[PDB]
Amino acid sequence: GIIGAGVDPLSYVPMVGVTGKGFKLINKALVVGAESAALNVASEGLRTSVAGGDADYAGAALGGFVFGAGMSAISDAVAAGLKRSKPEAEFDNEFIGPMMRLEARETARNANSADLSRMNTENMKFEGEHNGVPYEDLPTERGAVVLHDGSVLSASNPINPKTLKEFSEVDPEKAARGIKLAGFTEIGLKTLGSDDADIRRVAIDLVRSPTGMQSGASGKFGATASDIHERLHGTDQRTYNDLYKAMSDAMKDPEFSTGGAKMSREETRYTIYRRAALAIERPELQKALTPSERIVMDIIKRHFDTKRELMENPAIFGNTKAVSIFPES
Amino acid sequence: VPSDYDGLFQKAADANGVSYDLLRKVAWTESRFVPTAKSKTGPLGMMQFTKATAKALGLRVTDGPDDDRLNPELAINAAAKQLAGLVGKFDGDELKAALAYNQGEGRLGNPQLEAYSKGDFASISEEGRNYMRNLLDVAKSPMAGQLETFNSRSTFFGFKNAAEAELSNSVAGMAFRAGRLDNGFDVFKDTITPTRWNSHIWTPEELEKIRTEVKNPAYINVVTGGSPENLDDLIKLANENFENDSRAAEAGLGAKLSAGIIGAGVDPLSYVPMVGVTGKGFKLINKALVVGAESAALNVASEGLRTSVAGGDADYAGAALGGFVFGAGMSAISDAVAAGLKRSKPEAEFDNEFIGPMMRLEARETARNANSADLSRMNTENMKFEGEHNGVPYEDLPTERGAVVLHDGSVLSASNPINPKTLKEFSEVDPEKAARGIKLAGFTEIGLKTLGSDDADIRRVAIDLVRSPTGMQSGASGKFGATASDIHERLHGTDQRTYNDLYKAMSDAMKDPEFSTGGAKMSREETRYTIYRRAALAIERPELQKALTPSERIVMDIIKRHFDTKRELMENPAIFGNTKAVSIFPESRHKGTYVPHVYDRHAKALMIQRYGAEGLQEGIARSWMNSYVSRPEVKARVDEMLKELHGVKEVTPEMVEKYAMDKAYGISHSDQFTNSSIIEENIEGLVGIENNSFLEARNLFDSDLSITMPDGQQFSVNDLRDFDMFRIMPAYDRRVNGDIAIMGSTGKTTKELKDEILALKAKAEGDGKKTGEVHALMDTVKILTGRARRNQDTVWETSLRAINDLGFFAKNAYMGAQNITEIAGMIVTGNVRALGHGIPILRDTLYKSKPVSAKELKELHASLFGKEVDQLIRPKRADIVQRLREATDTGPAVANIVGTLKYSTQELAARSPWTKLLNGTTNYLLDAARQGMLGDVISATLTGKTTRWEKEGFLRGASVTPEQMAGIKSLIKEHMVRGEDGKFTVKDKQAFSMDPRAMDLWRLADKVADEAMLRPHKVSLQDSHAFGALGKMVMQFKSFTIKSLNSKFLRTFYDGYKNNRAIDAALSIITSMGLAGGFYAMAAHVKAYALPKEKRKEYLERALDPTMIAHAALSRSSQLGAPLAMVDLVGGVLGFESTSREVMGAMGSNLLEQMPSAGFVANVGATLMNAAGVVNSPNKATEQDFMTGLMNSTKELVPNDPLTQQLVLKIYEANGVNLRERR
Amino acid sequence: KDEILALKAKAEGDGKKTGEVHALMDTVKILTGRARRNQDTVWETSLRAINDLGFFAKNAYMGAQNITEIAGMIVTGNVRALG
Amino acid sequence: VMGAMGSNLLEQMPSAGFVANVGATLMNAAGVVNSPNKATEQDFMTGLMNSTKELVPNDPLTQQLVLKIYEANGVNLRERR
Amino acid sequence: APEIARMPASLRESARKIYDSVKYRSGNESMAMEQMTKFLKESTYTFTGDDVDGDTVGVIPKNMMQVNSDPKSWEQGRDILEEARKGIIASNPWITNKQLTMYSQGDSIYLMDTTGQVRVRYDK
Amino acid sequence: APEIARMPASLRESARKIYDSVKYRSGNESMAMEQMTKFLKESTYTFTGDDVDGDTVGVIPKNMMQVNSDPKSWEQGRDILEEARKGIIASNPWITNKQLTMYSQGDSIYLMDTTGQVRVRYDK
Repeated sequence: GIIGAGVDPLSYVPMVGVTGKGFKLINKALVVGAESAALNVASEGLRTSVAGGDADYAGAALGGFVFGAGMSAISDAVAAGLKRSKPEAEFDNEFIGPMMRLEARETARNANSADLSRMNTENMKFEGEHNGVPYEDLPTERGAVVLHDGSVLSASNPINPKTLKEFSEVDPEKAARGIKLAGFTEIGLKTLGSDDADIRRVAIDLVRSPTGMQSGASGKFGATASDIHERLHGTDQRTYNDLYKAMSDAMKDPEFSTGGAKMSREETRYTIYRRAALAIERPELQKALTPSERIVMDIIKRHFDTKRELMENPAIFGNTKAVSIFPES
Repeated sequence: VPSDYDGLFQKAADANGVSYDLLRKVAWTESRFVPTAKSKTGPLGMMQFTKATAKALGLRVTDGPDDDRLNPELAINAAAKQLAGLVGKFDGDELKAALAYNQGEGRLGNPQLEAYSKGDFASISEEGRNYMRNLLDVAKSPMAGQLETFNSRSTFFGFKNAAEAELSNSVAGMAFRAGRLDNGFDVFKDTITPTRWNSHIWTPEELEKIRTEVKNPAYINVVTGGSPENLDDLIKLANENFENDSRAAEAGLGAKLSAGIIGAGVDPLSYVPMVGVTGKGFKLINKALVVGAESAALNVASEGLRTSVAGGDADYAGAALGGFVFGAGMSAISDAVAAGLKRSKPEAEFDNEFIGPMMRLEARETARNANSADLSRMNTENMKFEGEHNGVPYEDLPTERGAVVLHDGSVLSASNPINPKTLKEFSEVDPEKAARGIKLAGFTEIGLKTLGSDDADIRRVAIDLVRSPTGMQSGASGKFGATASDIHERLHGTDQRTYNDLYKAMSDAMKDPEFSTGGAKMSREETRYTIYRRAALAIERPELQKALTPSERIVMDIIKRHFDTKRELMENPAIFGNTKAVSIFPESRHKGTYVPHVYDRHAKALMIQRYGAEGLQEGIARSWMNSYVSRPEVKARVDEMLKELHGVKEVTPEMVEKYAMDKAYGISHSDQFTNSSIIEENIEGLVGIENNSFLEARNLFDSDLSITMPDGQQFSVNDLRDFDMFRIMPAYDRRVNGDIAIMGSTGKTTKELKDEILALKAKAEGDGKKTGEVHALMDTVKILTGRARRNQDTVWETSLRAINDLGFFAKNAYMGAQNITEIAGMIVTGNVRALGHGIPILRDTLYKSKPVSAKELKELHASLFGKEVDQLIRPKRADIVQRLREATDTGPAVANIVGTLKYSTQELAARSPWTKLLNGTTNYLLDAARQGMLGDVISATLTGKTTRWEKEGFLRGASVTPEQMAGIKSLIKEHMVRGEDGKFTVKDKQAFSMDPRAMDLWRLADKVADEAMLRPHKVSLQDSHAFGALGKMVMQFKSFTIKSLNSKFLRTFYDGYKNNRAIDAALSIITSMGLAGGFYAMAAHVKAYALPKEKRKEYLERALDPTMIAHAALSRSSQLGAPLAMVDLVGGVLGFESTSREVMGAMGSNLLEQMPSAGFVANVGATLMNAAGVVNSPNKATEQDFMTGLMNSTKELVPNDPLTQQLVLKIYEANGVNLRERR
Repeated sequence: KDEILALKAKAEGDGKKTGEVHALMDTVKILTGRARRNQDTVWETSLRAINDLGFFAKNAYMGAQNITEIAGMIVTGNVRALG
Repeated sequence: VMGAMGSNLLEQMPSAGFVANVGATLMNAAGVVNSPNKATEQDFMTGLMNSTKELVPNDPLTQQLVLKIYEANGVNLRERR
Repeated sequence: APEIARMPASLRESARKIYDSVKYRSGNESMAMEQMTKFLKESTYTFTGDDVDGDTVGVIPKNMMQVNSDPKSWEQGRDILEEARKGIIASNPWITNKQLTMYSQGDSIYLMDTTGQVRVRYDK
Repeated sequence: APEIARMPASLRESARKIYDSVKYRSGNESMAMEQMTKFLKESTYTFTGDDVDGDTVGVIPKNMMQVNSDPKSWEQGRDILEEARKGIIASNPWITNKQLTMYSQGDSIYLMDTTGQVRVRYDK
């Protein structure tokens, strides 16, 4: 009970050693039906794949709860001060709704059942789709649409569809062409339906059809360019998350965090990356890396070795007449 | 009652955990079981909702028919999710959720829900109040009593209804008037509630934390008192409990029982659940029963128990303590039941049937631990013995039924698996299951027949293959080589030793937290498959080895060393005598460990259902070519082979592509390289002895890299491959040992030797003597190549012979072996008695000696045929069955079609609590239920009857389209013969297994079995009314499981400790043994009807008794996930079923031995023999090899945990036993 | 690239074929990374993925909502205070 | 649907057989080729947590410091409704 | 012990408090067990199977069997419940004395066999 | 307990001090629990729902509800707040009683659901 109990973080000591560790917000009350077994093997816990998950998440959650409760207290106090000037003025908290729903969600998440922050979706027509996500505007709370299951995303939630749509509609000079031109699904329908030999040949090589009347039984026994691109995106993204955790560990070492600030954070990142790269090029330097930088260098080396291996043998995918785009083997 | 949606309702209940009765009765009220119900208001659906619910939460991400149409599976799932949300939102109040469902919410719903909340049912509308009154029975609500206060009941006494209602002021009428039948019992809601730590599958991080920080992972399974909040507290509590139990064992139950379990009259029934007791401080030296008691052993043999695996004398102690507890408790149960029966009939004696064996077991164990003077030994004076099963004399005791006494006075009770009388009698009267086997001839017989009768070629081949034990010729220089027979024995011995090593390693590997601690990720069979597959993949790609836990690392090392040694013997078969022996190995210069390439029949069938023949072939070829282009070593070796083959200096990519296509043709269009056990089962003609399949499956490519198929899915040749080294390692060993023996003895290959023997037949087609000789030679080749077939019966007869030898020489090992087999016999006979009492169908029809009716005979024929058809068409790979069962759920399908994040089956799988909780029992019940369903469907189709599984809903639960069901009918009509009697037969057998529709048949049967039989949490008699003999037997077994879970001891144990794992182990053992006995009974009744009328009574009286049913249960009851088979761990050489000068020669042999095995002390845990060790190994199996094999083999039958033995005992006590009769 | 330019030159007449070859050209531009997805794809991709999580992974879904709501609180508090 | 099932039923790539590595996948070319093209749910979730690790501080102390800075500063409070 | 092995739900918390209190005051674990057993026996009736051993079919809290406000009238509800048990046994022969289980939910007494086929709910 | 659970958090430190004081005065933690619990009961009023299982919708300190200078005017403040809760539920039937929560901040009393719809401030 951070907010069910009316905790005021403003009247708190500087809270130095607190790192969030034994913080599982199960508020008693806000816990109705409460299963001990999860419904699926999915769900169960937080599905992160980095080490130390459920702990840095707990730290972020505790910091966010402290901040939001304190901001609610600040807004209430400022509203009282303004009411002193003009009693006939209400103002909006703008934090305590989101914070109450956040306590309810976290409570149900840790108690495993019955999110009480959820809206009653009866008599809601929804309508209004940003990217295929329906929502209802709440008149009660500014912005703050509600989703299909009853989950309500407040305004300024970075993902809620109405803020995203409005930001797209009114975005200052910074709105550009981007990727709005076309997508792979549209490309397949447009060009793989050509009835031309060369166009369809190139399309079969490049783009895969999600659903088509052709439905080729032996259209292509290869990966295709689209699937290769998407696979490489996925593998690169996983490697990026691995590198992100490794580099966070690397820049948390005493050299950059403890003493007087030797360089900026951007420079700590540059120095660690440069150490990894120089150690990759000259293996003699690897004995000079700390274990965290050693992990960073291993991740970067493995990534670049894998990329080189795919350039050298692009026939590991379907096409057998694919030969070594790598410049100098 | 059923209305074609029970499968869907049950699935949508297990997913979205909610009462199935709620959903079904909501269907009752809303629609009365029609998918589109015409209503004036506008709702049109199975659940009668258009409203806003429909689009509501579900859909909007997929082409939704919605307001106009709803997929019945999707409609039921969405309604179930809505009801689960309402039930959870209203704490657990089932009726409030029902009110919210019917009366809606918001406009008119919320005031009525509030009125319900404040009691105040008057404010609730009449419609909603009636709706709740309808649901009073199926709904669990705190408000149920208040609604009742605001009739199809069984009469307590007298006439129904009016007699007890209008009258009977006397108490009984009062109790009738306050009845309120509940009929809403859910075993997993009420009895076995899933905790947080049960049903929680670990993440890799939690797994590593558990592996590092938990001393004994089994202590994670217990949750005493309040549940620990986080895994760190669970680990701390587990370690504290482990240290406390280790500290307590010295004064614990093991120490207390180490003196006099049965001489002191200890009653294990009045005992606490024995949770921490692992039987470590348990040496039963009963004071008294110890007469003369030498402290020094007579020989270096004897001394201790001669097992060669590490941890022996400790797991033996656990098995002994569990067996002593179980046997003493079963004796107490027998006495109590006899007293209760003597209440009814005072002049009735009955038999304990346990206390004789237990008294003698205490005497043997006492003498074994005190080293001298077994007091269980009978006085053999005035005994003529006579009667030999395999050269072992015995005397029948009149005093004890069965229970013969051996030469030294050792008495083996009836149901002891090794006693000669039971083995002989089981051989004489065994249901259809007694086959040709290996009774044709043995190496000694062929040696005399062929090695010495006037023929240069015949004697040449015989001297090469068979060694003469004693002959008049006695050749001084007959052969300085190994001969095929000695090579065969040597390879059998080394394979058996490495099998015991692998058994120990795999047990350690699959006890680790990933498979044992948390919620049950996979079945035991599937854990075994995953570990074997991990080992094999790490062998093929060494980079994966860093991902193996140390236990799996040991497993992989054992498997790698075994396969490397086999390859080394096949490459150089001249390490034996013959110098002109050359490389039976197919493709050398491919330097790497060859894990045999065998491809699942059903994986190929799946890859043919889509991409029929050319698609699968070209996918295999393209994955191989991916390996070729990707890795330069693969390219190098393939190019070298192709240059050598085509005699061309350069290799074009066209050549390698054509080679890959030709090699993939063998996999895609032929089942030579598949499992194909049935074709090997046929032995006539010596056709398939040529062309070893394991060697021909060899190719130079790597099956590791995958190719994207035209539909976009990725296929790797490794996906086809069958791992698990349970059917794979033994079969590979049989074939390669045969080939190695042929080339090591004769310079010729298997093909050349076969051709020579056929030439000899053609030459001596005239003479009867010479034809008999060439036939004996052919039988030798057939035994040697492994065609043969030793049968299951060899394990216990081999054990009997070896234990007789131990009795002659190794006293302590002898007594330990007798103790373990006596414990196994008591376990199985207690199971037979208890389940003959409990499960009805057994006692009334199958365990009874009285012949069954004609209709019951037809049902038995159908059920046994269903079992046979299941063995024909079941997927062998455990992964395939698990994924097939899991994927059909709505979650995986919807995520595959609509989802933007991948997820994976076994994460979106619904999974019954029967699988999550109590996995092993559920696996046994699913197998039996699927076989029964197969038999039922086949019998109905041949007889023309339409099953209740024909209708749309149950097919929708599986993937059986309207069309595939018709195809299943056509397939059953084409390949099954309706006998004149109820007998069922198969046309062409293999051709039937070939049909793609057989996969659909199996899928239908398995999904119907699950949904209709295992998934529900309720057992009722009406449930057993529907199914046939096997179906109702397995349903009564499920009822027995539910009864046992509700027993006072088991309820108390689960409340105190949770620990679903221990209850699962106990009930799994019960179900395995009971299903074995039931199958034996059905086959025995069938065989009885096969006999003439007069002999049926004698045969059924002789073949249906507790002794033979118990021996059948010990015989089969194959543990599903047993690393390796019990036959492999202990199995004699197939050909080898059965003056002082030769003695002096053998002495001169063993004087000089200087091999490393003689010079060095044996390795602790893994011999890891190389080719030199195999060649230098003796052909005769040593006594420590037999003893470790016996302990490993019984590790499946006889549990090592005393706790599971106690749980089995208390289940039996709550059940009851039969007591025999009279004498 | 040369083949696609040759196809464009060949089918310079037909409007439909010019649209097709321009679609192929856009495919190559996307594929080689010319493209440019912009910063806005982060939150829209997160919205789609979090909707999918809400369909299938309850605990992950709720954790994602919690972290996004916390981010929104932090940024809106910053906007208010610095305004 | 049934085609996609018949595909995922057969998978025996090492990522399926083995438990995931703790802290670094270190994928090689075989792992990249055998990887699914669609991003899995754990990939998205770890990406989300890592990406927000910049926006949302992991230290409760810095959140308290930001909060007290804001308190000493003030808040607008919107108006009316 | 039937009262402690099958301790009903609310009496679990009451008994834990009594056990803890006596253990704290005396240190003796035997005194705490005797007091907690005394409380459970005074506050519950243990239904027993009228057999050689059908013993402990259930431990029901005494206030759940109570009819009217008189505390001593729990015996009337006990007689009703035992007549119910006998009627269930006699009506269904396949159920024996060992099959029945008596247990209490929050506000109800449940009398059921080992299977789930027969359950009758007795509420205040 | 409704007071020990939830707890107004304006009394958390005072209850801490009282628990310490009673534990040290009499070396008995049961007495310390009893005394700090009774302090919280005397200094706070527990609001309860209308349902039969009526649970605590909130615990508000007694002084915060006083309308006039009489210390017993917290009764009238309580009556006003109960009427306010009834009116909030009656005007918005969407809110099940379990959503609606009452708590006290440093100076004011808020009753609000587990959602941003309804939040009503009640100053002394």
